[PDB]
Amino acid sequence: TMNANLYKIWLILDPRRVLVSIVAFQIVLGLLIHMIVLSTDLNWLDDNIPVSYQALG
Amino acid sequence: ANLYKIWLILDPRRVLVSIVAFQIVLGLLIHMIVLSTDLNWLDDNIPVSYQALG
Amino acid sequence: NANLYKIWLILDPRRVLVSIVAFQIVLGLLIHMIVLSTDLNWLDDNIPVSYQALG
Amino acid sequence: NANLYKIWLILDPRRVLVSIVAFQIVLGLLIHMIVLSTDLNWLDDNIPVSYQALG
Amino acid sequence: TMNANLYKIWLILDPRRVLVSIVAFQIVLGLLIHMIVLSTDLNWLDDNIPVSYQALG
Amino acid sequence: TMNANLYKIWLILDPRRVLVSIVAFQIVLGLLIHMIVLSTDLNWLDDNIPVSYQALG
Amino acid sequence: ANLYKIWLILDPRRVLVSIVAFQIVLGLLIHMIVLSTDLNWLDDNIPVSYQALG
Amino acid sequence: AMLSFEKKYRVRGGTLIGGDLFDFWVGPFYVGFFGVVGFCFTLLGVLLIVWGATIGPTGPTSDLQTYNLWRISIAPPDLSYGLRMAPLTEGGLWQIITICAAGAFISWALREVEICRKLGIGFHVPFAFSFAIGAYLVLVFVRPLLMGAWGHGFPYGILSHLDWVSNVGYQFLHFHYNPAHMLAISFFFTNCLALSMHGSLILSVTNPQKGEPVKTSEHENTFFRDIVGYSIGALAIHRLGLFLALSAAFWSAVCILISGPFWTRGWPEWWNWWLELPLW
Amino acid sequence: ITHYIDAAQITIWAFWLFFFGLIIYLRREDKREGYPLDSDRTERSGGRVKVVGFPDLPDPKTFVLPHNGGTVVAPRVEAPVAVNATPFSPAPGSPLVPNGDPMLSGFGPAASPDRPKHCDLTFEGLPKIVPMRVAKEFSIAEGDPDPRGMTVVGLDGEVAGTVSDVWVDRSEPQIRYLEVEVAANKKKVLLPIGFSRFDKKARKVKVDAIKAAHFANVPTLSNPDQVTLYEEDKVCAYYAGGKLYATAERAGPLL
Amino acid sequence: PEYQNIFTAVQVRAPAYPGVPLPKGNLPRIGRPIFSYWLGKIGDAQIGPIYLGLTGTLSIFFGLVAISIIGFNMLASVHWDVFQFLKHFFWLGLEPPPPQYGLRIPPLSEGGWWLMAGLFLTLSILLWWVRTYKRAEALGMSQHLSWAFAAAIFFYLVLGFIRPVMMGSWAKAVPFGIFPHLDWTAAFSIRYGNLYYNPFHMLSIAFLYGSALLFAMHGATILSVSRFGGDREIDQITHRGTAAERAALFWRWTMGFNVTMESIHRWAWWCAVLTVITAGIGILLSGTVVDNWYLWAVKHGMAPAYPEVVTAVNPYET
Amino acid sequence: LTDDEAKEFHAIFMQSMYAWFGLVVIAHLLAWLYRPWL
Amino acid sequence: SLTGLTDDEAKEFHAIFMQSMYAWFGLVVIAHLLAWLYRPWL
Amino acid sequence: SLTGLTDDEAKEFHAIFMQSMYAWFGLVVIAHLLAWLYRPWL
Amino acid sequence: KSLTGLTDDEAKEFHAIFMQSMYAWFGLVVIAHLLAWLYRPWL
Ligand code: BCL
Ligand code: BCL
Ligand code: BCL
Ligand SMILES: CC[C@H]1c2cc3[nH]c4c(c3C)C(=O)[C@H](C(=O)OC)c4c3nc(cc4[nH]c(cc(n2)[C@@H]1C)c(C(C)=O)c4C)[C@@H](C)[C@@H]3CCC(=O)OC/C=C(\C)CCC[C@H](C)CCC[C@H](C)CCCC(C)C
Ligand SMILES: CCCCCCCCCCCCCCCC(=O)OC[C@H](COP(=O)(O)OCCN)OC(=O)CCCCCCCCCCCCCCC
Ligand SMILES: COC(C)(C)C/C=C/C(C)=C/C=C/C(C)=C/C=C/C(C)=C/C=C\C=C(C)\C=C\C=C(C)\C=C\C=C(C)\C=C\CC(C)(C)OC
Ligand SMILES: CCCCCCCCCCCCO[C@@H]1O[C@H](CO)[C@@H](O[C@H]2O[C@H](CO)[C@@H](O)[C@H](O)[C@H]2O)[C@H](O)[C@H]1O
Repeated sequence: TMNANLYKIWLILDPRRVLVSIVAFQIVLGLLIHMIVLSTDLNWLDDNIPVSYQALG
Repeated sequence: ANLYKIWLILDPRRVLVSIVAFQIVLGLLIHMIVLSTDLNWLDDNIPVSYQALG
Repeated sequence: NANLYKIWLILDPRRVLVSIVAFQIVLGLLIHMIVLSTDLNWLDDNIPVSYQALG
Repeated sequence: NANLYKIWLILDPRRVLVSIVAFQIVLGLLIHMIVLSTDLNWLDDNIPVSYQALG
Repeated sequence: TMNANLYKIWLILDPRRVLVSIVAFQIVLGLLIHMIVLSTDLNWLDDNIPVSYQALG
Repeated sequence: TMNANLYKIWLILDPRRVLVSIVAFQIVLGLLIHMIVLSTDLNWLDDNIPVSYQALG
Repeated sequence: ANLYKIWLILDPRRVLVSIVAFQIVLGLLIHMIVLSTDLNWLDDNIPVSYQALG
Repeated sequence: AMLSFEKKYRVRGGTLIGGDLFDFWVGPFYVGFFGVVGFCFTLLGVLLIVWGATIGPTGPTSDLQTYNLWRISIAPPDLSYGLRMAPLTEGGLWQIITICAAGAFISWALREVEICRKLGIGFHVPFAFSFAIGAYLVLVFVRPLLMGAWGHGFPYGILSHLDWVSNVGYQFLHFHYNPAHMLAISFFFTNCLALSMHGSLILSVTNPQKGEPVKTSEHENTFFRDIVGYSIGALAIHRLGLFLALSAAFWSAVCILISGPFWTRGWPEWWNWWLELPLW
Repeated sequence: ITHYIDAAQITIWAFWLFFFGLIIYLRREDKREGYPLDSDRTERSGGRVKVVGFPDLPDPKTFVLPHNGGTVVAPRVEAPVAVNATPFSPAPGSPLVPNGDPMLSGFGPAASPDRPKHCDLTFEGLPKIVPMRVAKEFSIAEGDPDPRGMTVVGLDGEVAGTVSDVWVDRSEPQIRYLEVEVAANKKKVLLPIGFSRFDKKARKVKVDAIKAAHFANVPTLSNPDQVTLYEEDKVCAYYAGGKLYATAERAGPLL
Repeated sequence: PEYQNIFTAVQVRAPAYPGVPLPKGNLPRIGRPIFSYWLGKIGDAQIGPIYLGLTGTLSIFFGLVAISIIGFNMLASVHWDVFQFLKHFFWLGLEPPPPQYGLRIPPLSEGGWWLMAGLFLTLSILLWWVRTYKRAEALGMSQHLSWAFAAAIFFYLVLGFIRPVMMGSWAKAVPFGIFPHLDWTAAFSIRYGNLYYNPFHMLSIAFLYGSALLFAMHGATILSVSRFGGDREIDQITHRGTAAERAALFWRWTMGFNVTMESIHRWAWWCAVLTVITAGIGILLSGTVVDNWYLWAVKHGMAPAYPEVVTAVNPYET
Repeated sequence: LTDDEAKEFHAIFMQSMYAWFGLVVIAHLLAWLYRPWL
Repeated sequence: SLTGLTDDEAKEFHAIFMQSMYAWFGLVVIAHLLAWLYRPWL
Repeated sequence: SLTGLTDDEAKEFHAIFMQSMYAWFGLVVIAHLLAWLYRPWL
Repeated sequence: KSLTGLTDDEAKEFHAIFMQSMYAWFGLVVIAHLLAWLYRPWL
């Protein structure tokens, strides 16, 4: 149900600064989420799956 | 009823930019707070514990 | 009082609105945080169940 | 006094109103926090019940 | 034992600054004295009079 | 499934300036990812593979 | 095929100097990293321990 | 919005990196390449601090996790990790936040350089800010490297880092006798005296006694000659204040840099070279 | 008897109340220049909305100038002044680009306000900053070279002219400007000491701010024996424009 | 490259300034001013003249007595041996009276000299305060310097007089000596359960660090605009120039807000003054109200908790 | 703002505030039923 | 006169201010009555 | 006006604003429905 | 005379390219999460 005149937001919000803002925020957010998940039981680097490589050595 | 006239008083752009910034911060804050509690869904070993697989 | 509307000839309606919004949000965050620091805490009260116990 | 109204010829009503409001808000937060730091605390008194108990 | 020309003090000292200063001084003094009295045997908030409300729950 | 006027992005962002930003972001990201991987069981420097070179002496 | 045009949009000399500064820093970093691991070649007492020799 | 005299200074260019790509303001803030880069480092670091508070030292369910502002602490790794990256939950989080902090600080300083270039002013402020950054880097990079472990860094906690300072200091029995520390403190105290003198003097001549006109350069000089027989001068007091503040930071960095890397015994005993001179 | 409230806790809370009151005081003082703000919100509101933030502006203070120089008030209503530049982009927050020759635009680091058209004065009421020709009681400190007669070079090492005099501060003795007789047009122009490096053994003054040929357009003094505040700012700002404008490389970026 | 305006490359000279004329009742100034070339490299080359009326003469007399009593006692403590006085100088001191004497005037041989030096140094400082006050009055200037000086005097008085009197003993005051007053500083924190956990200690540190932050910022800001005459702050305050505009915009663009040329000096004034106000309050509360700052911080919920990796059996328990 | 403009703002301001207070009461009535605190 | 209000404007602001302040004090008294009934503190 | 917008311009922005806000709140309730079904917290 | 400098036609043109690009980005995000859920479901 998007408004037909939703495009007019770019008459209020500048394209270049919004684009920069989104890229910066998304880069931070992806780095944050990876580090949050890595510090939990969902950690996929330290789970010795499929094998522990410090164990085989 | 004449509530649309709020945009004759408060600047629509600054209200918009304020809402976006506020909601993102609030969203980050609430996820953190819940993650500090029993409700934490990342480190609860549900549906299983993946470190117990290794 | 009847002439109470004339307060918006004294205090700027635009500034007052923005002050109310900012105060209320800060007050709401403060009150939730205070309540969570007490016995009334509804997040870590293991109600209706303890979810960490399920693991 | 019958001419006490003339206090508004020397003190700015806009400044006095905002100052009173600012003072009252600070005082209210201050008093609540003082009472919370005494026997009168109504949040952590486990009355009517202790909610952390159920768990 | 009141002087008749004491009203002429307001020809010497600014009446507005005096009144402002009086209100500020009284508010600070009132806060101060409450805290001093609270910090003595006269403490009326944390004295379990008429009852201790923490001992109830 | 892209857009045929995606090239118009260079009418909004200065292309030589975007090049420098990408390169320095990618170097920094590469530095981070090697460090994170080194912090885990996947560490290839301290795994004694093929041999432990400290135990050779 | 048109890669030489990079020097039509980026200053050749400052690209060079960036490369030199970056490479030297990176070299010190990597030597530091290797030295802090099992691959350390200075204190591995190979071919021999010169201190225990005295 | 802009200051009422600001628009005539908002010029294009003067960037070090980025050019037109990031050459714009956001409200009052100038952005530029180092604004974008610094913003990412800053937002990441802060959010990792909040994440570290969320899970605490031993997990979010333990009694040690806390959002109490004084008690939150994100700590460096055990000394046993040496110069390697620890696991995130064993000090690695502290290490990533450290790299974010250094990048945020250095990007802040380079943004300041771009602003100086726009305004055509001297570079004293980013030069001076570099001394604070240098002291931070002595604390988390130079001194840990010389002793062999990133775990010699201080923890990121409002009160927990005061525990670090106390225990590092008393490793040397009586840290007050550190000679570079005595010199640095002398600079900190002298700087505070000089600042109160300078602030006072400017305010007392621009806000003179009632009925008086604004005072003069001759009054400023006369006033301290009258008290101490000397006036350093209105330009030179700013030279002096900058010299004292930067000297305080510089001798700070020196005093912690020698504590461990270049001296391991008690600090009073250092002064035995003096006591042992063959003069007395 | 035991109580949670204690005097240390009471006193620290009392400090916070004082401190936040102090900050609001200070932020008001901070708004005695430059406010209300120039915004695009005041433009579209037809001037109805004044942007001042929080706290609001203080009531004006008065500065009474000596020697019957008049009264300065702060804050004060200041007239808008046209900007000799065009926006690089129409988006808000974009920079502007100087019109014409940048050195001469009065824009960017070439810009400055219009200070008053009278001189700063000594306590006794004489023009404060004057050439040594006028203040004959001044001399060069023994041990230091006399700048008079030295050759002035621009950023590219080319000869801009010769130092014809030295302008000193009679209130606090120090050089504030060198007077340069410009080779190209034989005009005598001020050169701020802040933009001057001495090469003592060569008897050369080096000026990094501008090229030798840029000295021809240094703003000129109405009276050769004194300088007004207004002219001081116009002179210093002209050199500073060179820091960004005098060569192409100075625009940046490096990479 | 550019001139940094750190050192004056070319000094000029003029006949020495005798100073702004003072109103009737002030004594004539004394001293024939001289010029120092090397001081003239960093600042003003003129030394002198100086004002000296009754207030300052009395101040200096009290202060020399106090200083001489200290030095005399230091030398006596190495049995008049001047060579050992130089060897041990940083260690020597004039010691507060023993606790057995309380607040009574103690014997000359065991604390009377400390009490006299503290009395006479204190009067010397109080008279110096009056001097700073009078010197501003005679020039028609406001009293900002004497107010800030009073804040420092407050802290000094708390250290050596107010707190010792409140605590009933001159033995609780500060010794006069280099390393001895450092011993006292460390011992005070030990005795009162770790001064890091005193909240007014924390504030005083914030303001001491803040003072160096602000003078680095302001000192550097003014030198970066000295090319526009920004060091002449009086006329930048009455007649805003491009120095003051560029200074404010540098900071607004950096950190989002800015002050004025006048009001930065108010920020600086309060930051420096609050350093010693909070310091006085912090010491004033130690021993009188709070006996152990760490336990005060535990009680109010501030002290961090750590995983237990070392611990010790209490032999007083066993 | 004119006199009639103050009347118009005040009428809309009061209805908006009481509605806000209405939500507060409903939120607090729900909270009392779930977890009475006095 | 010193503020800018007329002698009538000061009479009008005083009337509304006093009725407003007495109303606020009424809310305070009601709240303290309710507090005394729930938790007498003297 | 104080924002400069005409009366019809405020009606236009309000229709898009209110529509967009309601959509966002609809997403919020749906998320809180899924979260209540997956992990009720009261 | 818009605030950004874009005409109405330019806003429409930018909006259509912005929406397609954001949808494509969200599409990759959904694919990433479907794969993550198949490998390591977390609820
Ligand atoms: C058990 C606890 C629950 C959980 C319960 C909740 C609840 C309840 C809510 C969220 C909401 C969010 N959650 Mg969650 N959440 C969980 C786990 C995750 C994790 C994770 C790694 O585990 C991630 C990264 C997220 C991410 C998110 C965001 C997508 C969203 C907050 C957006 C915001 O702040 O808008 C701020 C930005 C704006 C307001 C800009 C304006 C809107 C623009 C146009 C849209 C932005 C993106 C939009 C939200 C798209 C997401 C819709 C999806 C269908 C969710 N959740 C789990 C499994 N989560 C919120 C949400 O989805 O709101 C609809 C929300 O109400
Ligand atoms: C045992 C301890 C008691 C308690 C006994 C008291 C007593 C006694 C009083 C309060 C008062 C207040 N308490 Mg309490 N209070 C308790 C618990 C709470 C808790 C909580 C989470 O536990 C909350 C958030 C509150 C909140 C409040 C506010 C509603 C009010 C202070 C407002 C103010 O300062 O005005 C400052 C703002 C202004 C002056 C602006 C102008 C006023 C405007 C026009 C009115 C705004 C709406 C107003 C706040 C509506 C509330 C009035 C009702 C009669 C409650 N209390 C408990 C259970 N509380 C006070 C009060 O109600 O004042 C009448 C008061 O006298
Ligand atoms: C068990 C946990 C899972 C895992 C589950 C997920 C899930 C789920 C997701 C990712 C996503 C990502 N994962 Mg992962 N991830 C895992 C392990 C890895 C590892 C690793 C070392 O283990 C690496 C390095 C990554 C890396 C990545 C990235 C490719 C991506 C985040 C991109 C981003 O934030 O852009 C930031 C965003 C932007 C910059 C905006 C979009 C960019 C567009 C395309 C155009 C911008 C161009 C612009 C002009 C220039 C940009 C350059 C600038 C100069 C900086 N993952 C494992 C195995 N991962 C996400 C993804 O794929 O997104 C689709 C995602 O949804
Ligand atoms: C060298 C002399 C002194 C000095 C000078 C100095 N500092 C300066 C400057 C100068 C000239 C600036 O120009 C710059 C500035 O812009 O000031 C307004 C700055 C500054 N000095 C500041 C702080 C500061 N300076 C201090 C000290 C000093 N600065 C000296 C004593 C201290 C002390 C003594 O502790 C602090 C706290 C800031 C106000 C500002 C730098 C602002 C900045 O870099 O912003 C970018 C970063 C953020 C917005 C936050 C980053 C968050 C991180 C990514 C995560 C946090 C990690 C951190 C390591 C955790 C620490 C936790 C615990 C220790 C509590
Ligand atoms: C622990 C308890 C708290 C401790 C705090 C101690 C503070 C005092 C110690 C320092 C002494 C300073 C003396 C000099 C003062 C001075 O000089 O002020 C005067 C000068 C003005 O002079 P001028 O230059 O304009 O003109 C000179 C021509 N005569 O500056 C100031 O107006 C600064 C403004 C004062 C600060 C305002 C603080 C208000 C707090 C309000 C809190 C409200 C909360 C309400 C809660 C219910
Ligand atoms: C031999 O020496 C000669 C003669 C050549 C001169 C040399 C002198 C030298 C070398 C002196 C060296 C001095 C040094 C190194 C001093 C170092 C001093 C330090 C570091 C002091 C630090 C702090 C001291 C403090 C804060 C002391 C405060 C004491 C106070 C405030 C006491 C006040 C006492 C009062 C008001 C007493 C009143 C007496 C009453 C009224 C109570 O009597 C009943
Ligand atoms: C100018 C005069 C100023 C007067 C200043 C007075 C300010 C007082 C503010 C008190 C701060 C609020 O203090 C409130 O009270 C109780 C104390 O019973 C705190 O309660 C907590 O205190 C401590 C510290 O963790 C615990 O040991 C205690 O068991 C716990 O209940 C609440 O976490 C807090 O919400």
